[PDB]
Amino acid sequence: SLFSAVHKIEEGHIGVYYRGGALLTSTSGPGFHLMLPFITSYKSVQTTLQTDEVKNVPCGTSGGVMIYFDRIEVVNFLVPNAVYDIVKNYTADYDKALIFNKIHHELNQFCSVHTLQEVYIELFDQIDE
Amino acid sequence: ASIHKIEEGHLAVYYRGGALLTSPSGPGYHIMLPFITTFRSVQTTLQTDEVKNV
Amino acid sequence: VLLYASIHKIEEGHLAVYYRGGALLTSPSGPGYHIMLPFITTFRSVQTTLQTDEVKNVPCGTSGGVMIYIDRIEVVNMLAPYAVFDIVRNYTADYDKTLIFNKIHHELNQFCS
Amino acid sequence: AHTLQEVYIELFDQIDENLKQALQKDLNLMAPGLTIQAVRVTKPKIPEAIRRNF
Ligand SMILES: *[C@@H]1O[C@H](CO)[C@@H](O)[C@H](O)[C@H]1NC(C)=O
Repeated sequence: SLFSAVHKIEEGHIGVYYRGGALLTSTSGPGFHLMLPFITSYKSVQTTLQTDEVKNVPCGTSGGVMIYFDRIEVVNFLVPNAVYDIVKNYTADYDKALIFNKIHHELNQFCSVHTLQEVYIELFDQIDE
Repeated sequence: ASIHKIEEGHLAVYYRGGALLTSPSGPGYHIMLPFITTFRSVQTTLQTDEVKNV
Repeated sequence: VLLYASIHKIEEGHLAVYYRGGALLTSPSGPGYHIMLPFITTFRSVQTTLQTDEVKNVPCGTSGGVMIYIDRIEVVNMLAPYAVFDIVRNYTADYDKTLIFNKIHHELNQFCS
Repeated sequence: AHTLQEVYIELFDQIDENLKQALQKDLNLMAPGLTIQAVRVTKPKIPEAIRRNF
């Protein structure tokens, strides 16, 4: 009954509501909030700085040798006003389809132009940028 | 039970006896004919998929 | 009991930040006894005095291509009391993991490459 | 049209672009409306004998 209506949003998140699969154009900030009892589903998307990583990323150097980055972490944040558009276009898991599904391709494209030494030592500080 | 609650980011196309009705339907709750009509939703947003060992 | 549920103590050098339904109430409390609504509101005390923490076995790839592992890197820090509200509003309470000790390894690696 | 070196190293950054260009060129006239936002490819697996030499 009213148990489902209430829901905590947590600080630093924004809640997006689905009306049986359709995204309402109303978003709720942190704090106590109330929605419809059973025909609306809320999910909170983080709008503060957050981090996530991908492990064992291959990288083929210009010399034909393959080197595997153990871990590549990306720290990102989403402005609160664009949350509605972001979730509408790419759902609540936008990060996987926007960043971490192409990290490996970007790394391989960068590596293909640089040699093993060039990536391992010389321009290591430039890989991040 | 006929209600189908089309998803967000998809668009639904119906089939009345294996025929494409000219009327689509956007996200949200919708009502179709009880049994003669069957719906299916195709994703109109960004969609990823791959082929392996090419 | 209401008293047992609500009464809480804030240690010296710590600033308390409360949460009602996930929101951040704009009213931090200093050390000493304090009253908060028993059930809905929950407190967490962030240390503002000098604090220490450490990271282990940080790798380092020297310019010669050889790997050297630094066993222990300790950082001691502190934040002014007035900044507790903002530093908790962003980065949550556990600001250290995402502000210092996640970047330690990468900064050291960049320096020592 | 390309050799092992060109595909494996030199033109890797162009494999995906060429694939996307070809597919979109076909679809433009076959099935208007569909668009290929992006394409990705992993590095090819070259033979073991050629791998040792590298
Ligand atoms: C479907 O085929 C017709 C007939 O060739 C063509 O005019 C039309 O553009 C095509 N549309 C799509 C979406 O494939």
